Amino acid sequence: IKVRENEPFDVALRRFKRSCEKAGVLAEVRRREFYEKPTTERKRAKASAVK
Amino acid sequence: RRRVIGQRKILPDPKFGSELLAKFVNILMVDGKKSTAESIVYSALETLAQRSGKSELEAFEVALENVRPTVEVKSRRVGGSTYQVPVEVRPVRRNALAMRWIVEAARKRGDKSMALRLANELSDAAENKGTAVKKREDVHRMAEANKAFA
Amino acid sequence: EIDYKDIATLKNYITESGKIVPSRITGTRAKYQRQLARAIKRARYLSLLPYTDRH
Amino acid sequence: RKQVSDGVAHIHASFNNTIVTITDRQGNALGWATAGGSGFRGSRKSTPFAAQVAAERCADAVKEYGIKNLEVMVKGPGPGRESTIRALNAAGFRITNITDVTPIPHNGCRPPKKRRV
RNA sequence: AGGCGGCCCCCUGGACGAAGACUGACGCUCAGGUGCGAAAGCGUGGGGAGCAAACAGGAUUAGAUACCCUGGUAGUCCACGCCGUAAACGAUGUCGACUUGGAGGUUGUGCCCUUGAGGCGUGGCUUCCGGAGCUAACGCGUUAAGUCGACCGCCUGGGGA
RNA sequence: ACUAUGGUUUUUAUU
RNA sequence: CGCGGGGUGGAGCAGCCUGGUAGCUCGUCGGGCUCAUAACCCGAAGGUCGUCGGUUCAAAUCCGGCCCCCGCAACCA
Repeated sequence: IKVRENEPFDVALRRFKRSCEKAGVLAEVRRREFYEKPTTERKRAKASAVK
Repeated sequence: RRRVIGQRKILPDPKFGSELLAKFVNILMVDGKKSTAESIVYSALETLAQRSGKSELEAFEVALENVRPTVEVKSRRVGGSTYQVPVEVRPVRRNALAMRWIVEAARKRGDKSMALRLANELSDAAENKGTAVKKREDVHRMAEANKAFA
Repeated sequence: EIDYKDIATLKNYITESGKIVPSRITGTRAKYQRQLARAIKRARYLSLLPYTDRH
Repeated sequence: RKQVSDGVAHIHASFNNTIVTITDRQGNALGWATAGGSGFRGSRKSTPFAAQVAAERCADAVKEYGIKNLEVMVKGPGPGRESTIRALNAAGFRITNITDVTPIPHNGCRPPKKRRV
């Protein structure tokens, strides 16, 4: 269940800039990626946000 | 686009003592004739006291409270945007709109003698029937019948 | 080669929601992961483990 | 009519709608509402507010039957499955328990997503 | 090749490995001839929940015999038969010797009575980049479109077809 | 991604 | 030659084991609002409760006449 922590939240998270409500989305393809741009986060996987 | 102009303000005028009395050289002023509007400042409020005399602490307590704005409406285009988006107005509008946003009869059949007119508009904003009712009270039902998005 | 009648270690490879821990988070290679999945399907038919988290 | 003051709420949520039924624990219905029958069509019934109007509309069917403290039975994948309950609490109701009772078919019929193109 | 995934049992092919043994050049290539079918079609007999060629009704539009949308038969699966055709596509016919490197998976086999999601030598499977070479250009690059050999089935500008 | 929709314009000096 | 359900702004229909609220709503007419038409949303115009009685200040809600409608040669001797 949800977060297993104290208090009933469970609140929305954003992990990307210019992506949500306005100016989005997916400014990371064709081809981009990029391996260096998020520094150490790209050394573990290429999928993290939806898988 | 990128315009960020500094906001206009008015100072209380020492002849009338308040900021609420300092705008009647602009509210109901026409053709740039500013001293022609000065001709009837604050004596129009003594003429309002000829129709309901209750002193200056009660002179606007319903003649603005009954008519002041509370919501801003219209849509915002984000897909399927065939609805309206109501938002509550900021305190910088608490004394505004109600003496400017309607001229539907004043420019069509006049609005009676000019030196008696602000004493009529401050009495009509406390009578609240016929003219200027629909443009005010429509947003007290629109914001309850079209509120499913924001 | 991996048993389905014992669950005392097999329990490590599944969540409280019944999902199997993904192949690149187990890091155990295919011969283990495929035999662990067979053991989970059998331990579920043998009533030692539940299926999904629905009443 | 006399107040009965007990019951179970049966909630169903889809990608575009939210459905509510109130029953006595004998299994017997006393009121219904949907986010569509709340006076909304198109995707206007998909809103988090149409899920609130459905809760207040089903509460309008039991207002003389006096039910305010109940337990919930939840079906279906739709995001309204919590938006109707967080609103039901703000409408003056007491919630005791929430149980997800969604079934799990062993296939049978092909999933309605199709496409197949 | 097409294709192959609920689970259990009866009958059992294909692939691959280690050591010991055997035949006796039996080795490579291939229209018709002999077998093998995805899906639908089809004779005979069943079955009908879901979905849906056909068929309507309601909408969309200038129009809508189509899209949308509510329904709906055949078809789906199964038993015995017929139908050899598909992007059956990693579009590259089959067999064979050989040429720099860097890396990701699958699986035999001997040994240690083993920090392990082990490991090494050797066999098989299956893959990504890229050097030299090859190409009009994409791209191919040891499972090469390289070096080309031994053969086979096709081809000869387009309209018509 | 962020509303489900909107068809026609004679061959023609000719660069 | 005789019966009882219905009759409520132009149509359809509730109102009725409390006797007064004129109602649900379709159409008609006019505005907000989306790309745009309709949906949506804000509103407007028009009722001799068939038609007269009983009991009454009072009857859509109960009754009785008179009339029309109703599956139907009401009987035509």
